[PDB]
Amino acid sequence: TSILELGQLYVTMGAKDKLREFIPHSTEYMMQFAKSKTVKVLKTLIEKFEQVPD
Repeated sequence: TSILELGQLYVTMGAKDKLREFIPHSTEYMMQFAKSKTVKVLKTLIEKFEQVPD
């Protein structure tokens, strides 16, 4: 909640080049609480950064 809301909380910001580097965090981080597939969270955040304007 204080980390996933960092990546989620910078989706409103919209600065792209780092948003490219947030999904590497949703790989790095999202798995450390549960090592099970984050490809749900991964994929959802992928579309979340892809739906970014332009």
